Amino acid sequence: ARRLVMLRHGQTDYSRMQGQLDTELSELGRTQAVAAAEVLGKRQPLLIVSSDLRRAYDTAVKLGERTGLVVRVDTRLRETHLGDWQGLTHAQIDADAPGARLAWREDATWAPHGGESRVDVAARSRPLVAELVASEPEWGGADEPDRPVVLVAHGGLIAALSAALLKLPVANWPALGGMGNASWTQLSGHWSDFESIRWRLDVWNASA
Amino acid sequence: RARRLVMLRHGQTDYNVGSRMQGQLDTELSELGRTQAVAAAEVLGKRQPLLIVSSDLRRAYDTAVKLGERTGLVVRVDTRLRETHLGDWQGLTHAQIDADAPGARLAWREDATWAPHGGESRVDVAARSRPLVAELVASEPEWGGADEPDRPVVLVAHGGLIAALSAALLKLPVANWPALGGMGNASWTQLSGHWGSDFESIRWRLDVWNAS
Repeated sequence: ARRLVMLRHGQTDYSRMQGQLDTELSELGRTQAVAAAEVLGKRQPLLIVSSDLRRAYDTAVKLGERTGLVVRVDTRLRETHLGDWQGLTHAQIDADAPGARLAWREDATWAPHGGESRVDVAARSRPLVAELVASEPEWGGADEPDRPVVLVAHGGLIAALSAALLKLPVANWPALGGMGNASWTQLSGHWSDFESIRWRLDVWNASA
Repeated sequence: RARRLVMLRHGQTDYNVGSRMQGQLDTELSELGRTQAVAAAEVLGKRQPLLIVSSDLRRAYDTAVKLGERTGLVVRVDTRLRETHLGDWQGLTHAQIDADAPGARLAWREDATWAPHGGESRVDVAARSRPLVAELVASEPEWGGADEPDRPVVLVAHGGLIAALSAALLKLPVANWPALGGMGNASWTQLSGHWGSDFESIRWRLDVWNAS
C-alpha cells in the first residue's frame, strides 16, 4: 500500500483570489510552514514534490530542511487558474456576478471564464502520480512501506486530484470540503497497471 | 445556513481489532483507550457542542461520558449508532475467517452491500443511522441557527458507522462508499450540511476525515 500525503501551504496575504498569481506567504504563513514541517517530518516522508508557486515552494523547503530531503518541483501542481477572478475579493466577485462563487463549488466541470475547472486540474496533475508510481521503487516498497510521497500544493488541486484518484463520479467531487491553511490529506493506494490501484481516503484536512 | 456534525470514534479497547472481529460485542476500553477519551474531549469539548449522542456500546458511551463531563452536557444514547453487526464473524480471528472463506474479508471491504452471514452491510448501517440525523435536524432548531451557527452536534460512535453514515449523507453512489478509509483511535470526522426545507435537500460536505 502506497501512501500519498498532500499539504496545503500556509496563509498568504491575499478573501482575495490568487489562482496562479505568485503571491507570498505572510509572516503567519511562514510560522505555519515550520509547524507543518515538524508534523509531517515525523511521518518520515520518502520524497517531496512542490508546485512552483512560491507559497507552496517556500512551504516545501521548510519540510525539506526538517527532513533533510531535496525538494522537487513540478508545474503541473500549480493552483487552478482562476481566469478573470484572479486578484478579486469575494465581495468584488459577488457584486459582479452574484451567487456564481457559491454555485462554482458545486460543479466540478465549471470554470470562471478563462480559468480551469476542477476536472482540468485533476487532468493535468494525475499523470504525475502515475509517474511517481513507475519511478519510485521504494514507495510502498518492502523495506520502508509506509513512507509517504508528500505533494506540497494548493487546496483546489488537493480536492480535484484526490477525487480523481478515489474515482469519485464528477458530480460528487464537491463532497470534498476546502482544505485549510497548513492542513494535510492522506490517500492510500492499495493493490497491476496504475489504473488498477484502488485509492482510499485515509485523512482529509487534518491540521498540521 | 450550515449545520456542523462531528463524529468521534472511541479509543483503544482491550481486544486485538487488527486480527479479530469485534462488531457489536460489548468490549471495554483499555487503559490507553480511557486516556484517549480524556484527550479527545479536551479538543472536542473546547467549544460547547449543541448535543452529544452516543452508541450504547460501552467503549463509545464511556468515551462520550468524558466529553459530557468536559462540557457539562448529558450523554444521550441511541442503539441506531451501534457498530456494524458482524454476525457469524463476531469474535472470530481473521485467520479463522480467511480459512473458512478465502477472499471474503478483503472483498467485503470493497462492497458496501455485502455483509457476513448474520450481519449488516454498510448500506444496512446507513439505513438505521441516517434517519437519526434527520430527527436531530428536526429536533434541534438552534443547529446552524442564526445565533451560534457553528456549534456542532457530536455523535460518539464507531469507525464503520462513520464511513457508512458519512457516505450516505454525502449521497455518494453506493459503488463509491469504499473510497472512505479507516478512522483511528479517538479520531473525529466532521461534515457540514448546507441548505428548500426538507431533509433530503440539505447538501452535506466532508470538512474533515479522521483527524486526531
